[PDB]
Amino acid sequence: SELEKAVVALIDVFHQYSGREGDKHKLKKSELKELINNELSHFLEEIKEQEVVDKVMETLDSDGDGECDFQEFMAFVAMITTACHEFF
Amino acid sequence: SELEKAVVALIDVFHQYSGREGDKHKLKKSELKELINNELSHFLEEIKEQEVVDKVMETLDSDGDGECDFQEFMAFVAMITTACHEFF
Ligand SMILES: [Ca+2]
Ligand SMILES: [Ca+2]
Ligand SMILES: [Ca+2]
Ligand SMILES: [Ca+2]
Repeated sequence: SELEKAVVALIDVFHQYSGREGDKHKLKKSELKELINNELSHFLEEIKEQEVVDKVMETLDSDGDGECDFQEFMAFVAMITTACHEFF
Repeated sequence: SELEKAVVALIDVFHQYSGREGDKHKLKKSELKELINNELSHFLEEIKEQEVVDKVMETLDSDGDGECDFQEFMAFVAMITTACHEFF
């Protein structure tokens, strides 16, 4: 279904970015930045300042290890989806 | 992008089921049941017993109003996505 296909797109997109550097199952700041700029260009403003990257990661990083793991990424998708929902 | 398209599929699918009866922005038990059986047939077992529907709703209904609103639905998608992630 469309729902099942959206679930796999979430996993696919996370894995495309998390495996580029260092830990293959987590997003460090540079991976998280490219995911936003390449895949969220219609919803979010392009990130160019280091301070914005730093702030986004602080916001998402719940277990405070400095990286975004798959749960924290899902919390981010929820925030974006919810915001979109509410706009419309 | 594939990510942006998965975000809109989440909103689209929720709205297809939440607007069938009563409150148009929430899922009551009968809407939640048909969403599962029609759209999650590859990941979840078909729901046939009332007790299973009741249990799923209790689990998802955080604000305890007996219905699944768009936030609680997003918490459900996270649980399914996460489970899929972990299986593989
Ligand atoms: Ca990584
Ligand atoms: Ca973390
Ligand atoms: Ca409804
Ligand atoms: Ca509720």
